[PDB]
Amino acid sequence: TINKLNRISRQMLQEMGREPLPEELAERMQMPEDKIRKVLKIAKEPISMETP
Amino acid sequence: YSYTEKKRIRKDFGTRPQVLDIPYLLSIQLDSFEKFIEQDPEGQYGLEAAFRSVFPIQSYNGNSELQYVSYRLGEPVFDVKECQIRGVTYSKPLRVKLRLVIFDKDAPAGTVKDIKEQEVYMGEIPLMTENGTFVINGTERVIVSQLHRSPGVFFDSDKGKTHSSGKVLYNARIIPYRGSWLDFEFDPKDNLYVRIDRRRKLPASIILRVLGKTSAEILDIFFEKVNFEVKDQTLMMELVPERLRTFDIEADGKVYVEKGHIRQLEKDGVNFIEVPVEYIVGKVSAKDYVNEATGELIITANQEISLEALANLSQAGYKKLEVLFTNDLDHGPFMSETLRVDSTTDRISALVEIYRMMRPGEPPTKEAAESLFESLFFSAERYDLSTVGRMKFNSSIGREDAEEQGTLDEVDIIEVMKKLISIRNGKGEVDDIDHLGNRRIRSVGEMAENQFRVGLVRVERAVKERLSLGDLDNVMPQDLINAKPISAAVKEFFGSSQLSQFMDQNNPLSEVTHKRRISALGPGGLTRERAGFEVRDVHVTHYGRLCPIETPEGPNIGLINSLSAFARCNEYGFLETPYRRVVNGVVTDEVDYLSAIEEGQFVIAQANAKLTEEGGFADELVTARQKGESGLHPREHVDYMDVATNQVVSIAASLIPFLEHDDANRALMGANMQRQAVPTLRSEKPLVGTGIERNVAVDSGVTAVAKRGGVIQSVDASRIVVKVNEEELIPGEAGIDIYNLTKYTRSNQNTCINQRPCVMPGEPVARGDVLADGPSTDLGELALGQNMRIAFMPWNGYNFEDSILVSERVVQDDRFTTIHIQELSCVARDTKLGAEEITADIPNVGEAALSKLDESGIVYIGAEVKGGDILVGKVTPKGETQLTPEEKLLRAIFGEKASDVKDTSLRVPNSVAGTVIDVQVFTRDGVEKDKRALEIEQMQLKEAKKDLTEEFQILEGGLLARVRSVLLAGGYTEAKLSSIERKKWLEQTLENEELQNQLEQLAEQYDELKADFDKKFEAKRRKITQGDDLAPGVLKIVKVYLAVKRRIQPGDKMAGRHGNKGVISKINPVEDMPYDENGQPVDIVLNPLGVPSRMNIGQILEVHLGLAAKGIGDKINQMIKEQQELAKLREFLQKVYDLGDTRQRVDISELSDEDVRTLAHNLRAGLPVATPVFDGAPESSIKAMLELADLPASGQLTLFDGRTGDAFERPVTVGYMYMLKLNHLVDDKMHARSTGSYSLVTQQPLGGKAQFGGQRFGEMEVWALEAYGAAYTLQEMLTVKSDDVNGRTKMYKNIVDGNHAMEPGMPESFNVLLKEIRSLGINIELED
Repeated sequence: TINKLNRISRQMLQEMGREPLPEELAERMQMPEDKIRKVLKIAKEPISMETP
Repeated sequence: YSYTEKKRIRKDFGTRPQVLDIPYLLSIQLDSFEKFIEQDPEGQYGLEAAFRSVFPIQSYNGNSELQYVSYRLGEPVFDVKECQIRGVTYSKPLRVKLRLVIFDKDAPAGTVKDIKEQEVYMGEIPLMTENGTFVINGTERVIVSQLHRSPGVFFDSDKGKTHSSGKVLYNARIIPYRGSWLDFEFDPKDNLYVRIDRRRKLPASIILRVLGKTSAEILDIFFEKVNFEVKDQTLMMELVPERLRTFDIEADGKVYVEKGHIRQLEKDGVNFIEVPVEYIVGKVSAKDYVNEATGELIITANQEISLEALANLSQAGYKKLEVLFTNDLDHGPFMSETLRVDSTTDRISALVEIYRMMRPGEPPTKEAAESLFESLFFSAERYDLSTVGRMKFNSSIGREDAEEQGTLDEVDIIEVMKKLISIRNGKGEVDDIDHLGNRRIRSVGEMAENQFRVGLVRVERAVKERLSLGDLDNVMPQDLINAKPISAAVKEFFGSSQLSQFMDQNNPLSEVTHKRRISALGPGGLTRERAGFEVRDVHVTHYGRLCPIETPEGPNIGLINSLSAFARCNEYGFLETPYRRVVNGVVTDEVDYLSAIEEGQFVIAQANAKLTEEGGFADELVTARQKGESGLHPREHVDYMDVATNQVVSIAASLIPFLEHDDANRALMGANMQRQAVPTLRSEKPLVGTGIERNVAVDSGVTAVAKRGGVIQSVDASRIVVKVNEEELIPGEAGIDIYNLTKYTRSNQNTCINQRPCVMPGEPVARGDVLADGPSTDLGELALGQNMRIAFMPWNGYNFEDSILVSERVVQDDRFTTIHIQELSCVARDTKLGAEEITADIPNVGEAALSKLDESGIVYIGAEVKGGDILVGKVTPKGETQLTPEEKLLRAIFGEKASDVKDTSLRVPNSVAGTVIDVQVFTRDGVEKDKRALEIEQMQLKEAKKDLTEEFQILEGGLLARVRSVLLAGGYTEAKLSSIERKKWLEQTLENEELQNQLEQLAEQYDELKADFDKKFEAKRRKITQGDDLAPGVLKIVKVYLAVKRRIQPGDKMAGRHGNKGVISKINPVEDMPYDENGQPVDIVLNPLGVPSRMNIGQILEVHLGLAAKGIGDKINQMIKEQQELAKLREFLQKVYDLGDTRQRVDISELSDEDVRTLAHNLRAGLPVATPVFDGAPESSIKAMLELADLPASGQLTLFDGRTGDAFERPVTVGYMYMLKLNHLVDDKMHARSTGSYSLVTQQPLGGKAQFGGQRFGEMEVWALEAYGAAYTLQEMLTVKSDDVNGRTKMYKNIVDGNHAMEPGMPESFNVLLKEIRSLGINIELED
């Protein structure tokens, strides 16, 4: 789901020229916008406790 | 004189005419970015250069390729201001035209089967603001230039500090812009070795072999040959005359000395010399000699000839033998001995050994070795000796070809070897590593290009991978590339780079100095624990290029420098300085920019050189400099002169008056300290200045400068509308200019940015005139501090060390009061339990704390708040909490229980009191807008429409004025026109075609005006209404801006411009401070003891000159108050401006009466004087100014003690000094903590004021306590104050119980220690 969201947001960005808003991404995925926001916020890799 | 300068003319004490005006101070940024962004039709700079360096992208098979055509930048979605408001990067879209060309497999290679044109988005490129800054993530940042080493070859030596003996060892190092390094060293055994990327040493004959050089070829290249023949059964020396100048010499007619000058006998000239056989024994063969009959090698190249070998070639019939030249002074056998220790004998073995040293532990194959050596230095993809690197390389070897080459070759390497061998021999010298022709400047354009090229290569790898598949029938160019790595690279450079720094914004000088800063640190530069003393010193080539004064005092000394006043960067990145030409003995107006290399040859005169009326020098011998050494040179041998007296120093040092009387240490401190000054409520000019302030103020961008001249139609504290002149108007333009002024906007250092109008309605203004003054600006002049009355004496110990005694009148007059604006943000997020809500229903808080919030839960605009007050109310859902039984009982007794939500609201920090000046609400797209956000949206839309309608009104007034001017070319009566109502003008009916056509034209123009106004307002509403791109999980953000007035108090730091800093110790009452005979008290008392030992004498001279200037101002004030005649006012002003033999000719006779009144009014508070650095006012001029004002010629008055009335026993130096309020305030540095937060792992108190942390008791403190013997205090600090979890709670309870006893235990840090040591598989434990 994350990978194919990345690819669809890829294609939309390259076709319109700007970062696609979650509403248009949900429209292209045929999935609810709440699910799109859940996927987008799911888990970015934890930052290290030694970052200067 | 311009209108802004005519309002207050500063008296100039300089004596040397200025022939070149100082250049624009922010050129180093704008020029570099223009190079980066502007289209380059020749393709050496910027985006075009990167695109041509990566493209065309060729598939490995050859099926198809992607080619670049052109690029363009789109229009920004937002401008600078709203980019700052929302918090987004100010940038432009990158659109590149690419063609996918697909070849035909059946057809021969190179046949264009198909083409596909398309425009592709390649990322977002950040833009430079007009002031040389970037707006990244809503913050202003400056990217500082880097001082690195120029690409090419450097020849160095160890200076005899490595081997046991001296034995100075020489090495050569080649460094490209991109690629691998190469090194060639000499060992203490006089053999030459090669290093590739700093790994194991090699014989260094390998590379020549790789290129295909036989041992004979190497010997031919690296040595000269001496010949031998067998002539008439005799040994036959081919004599070279220069060589001869221990045996008997032939040519019996001209016998030379035998076994015991040369030129006299060599004059005749003979070609026959006989030498003994033993002279051959020591020689080394230069060729490989083969015998056809034997089929073997009789003698090898680089082999010592022996008697048996001589006999062998004698029988072989060979009569000519050539051997190598070898001496101990001029020529050396170094390369031959190098060949002897070389085990390789062929090219394949050479590549094998190079591979083994490159990749140890890998099976070497011929193809892999060939690919590795080709890619190391002779591949365009992995090696690039750039244009600057190529020219430096060519100049080093003296090669005059291959200017556009980017890779090495046989010629380059062999010339490098030849130069290194030559320097070993004695001819040639090593290179200077700090010499500014050897170090290069790399600016924002170059590193932006570099990072863009990195991202482009990142794209190109995947594009090549995709193109190689083959299925390309339905692919477009926009489906092949990957914009996100490019965006990642540019945002890496603009957001996380060491050189992309938070903008210094204390004052305009801080901005200008930050933009003109050169750092040797950063990527590709120096590290601070690996940079020695030599790089930190002032090289002799810094003259006019890097300021020798301005550098940070601390670990970074010498590594961060400031551009000089007239310094410039040439097209290759090397600093150059202007000089005046000297022709026919006269010093001309023509200027030439010289680099470090060029400067050494000529003899350059100083700006202090005396000159005659004819343009030449007066003295027969003039003080000049050549090859970095100063001396006395004849007048006829001088080739250049300096253009200005501030050419050596930076801008901050150029702002220090009487700099030549200050030691370099205190000048350094003063230059560093002028950038920490905080702007005050009222900005005051410096009475004693240098004449540079106008340039800094205008070029900083803080002021509002007129783009076109005209008359100021409308003035208001936020707007200036100017009507442009007729002569300078563009055809078909509105004719009017609008300037919106920044009002009370927070800076990066939480200071105040305010622009105040300095014009009148109707005042004539020209181009370049200042209309509004920004922070620390007064009528277009930089104003960093205030003019303060100063007495130099001790006062009862209150100015002990560097302490400052300040009068109460200074605090009353609010002279050093500052406005500080602070940002506070409350973010309502989405959590597991529920959504955090912004509301006014705050549990456990009464109506006393809800007075200042509105219905939506946000404070009102203009609310005076103090510490602990609630700004924005927020409640967060909370889960079930275990109630202790003895609180369940209390719930039972009194039944109140309201704990559904927890109060997490934004509160004013402690010891912070101020006024709410602005509140902004950002709501996620799809979240309900509360009442307050709707109110902000409505007011924003109303203000936007009001401003747009106001513009329309004023520009339509200008346009209709121009139309009226067009009609008045004939001239009629417009009363008839006004007889018909304005709208009814569109209702007229015309039957004549001539009039009807004009009527239709006017109707169409009116329709177009309506359409454009509607489009503009629709776009503005779209921008206002769109939802914010809040972070994932964030529902709402509210931002509150607090304005705090800070008054001076003890503990604050004050300073002048001469390194004299101090801390205010007392605010003395006015009746206790020293006063003169007229009853006027001093304002600040400074300690004289700090002057003599620090050798900063410019401050005494500044004090005396300020006394004189204030006296002259008092005279003007008096002459205005008594309403004296204008003739005597003019006479006094002319007498004042004619004092001294200066370069300034101010003629009051050419100023109008109103102009004279304005000038006299602006001189009421003192006469501003300019004393340029190294061209300043002498003692005699200062004393003459003092006598003009009827003040003592010594600058010392008689002062009386306010406490007693008794006169002091000695006269005291009293004058006026420009003081600054540095951004080291006791409000931001006072901190205290009893008990607060603790660390997660170490369970120790946090660190810092923001975390309410605790002070650190370091190792040296523990040593001090051990030396005292205070065991119990030390145990308290170790255990019950830091990390004994139970002990610290017990200590708190005991103190509350009034017991004052502790029960120390084991620190948690020791338990963590034990756990990690056990995790390292080591049994560590405690025995009982």
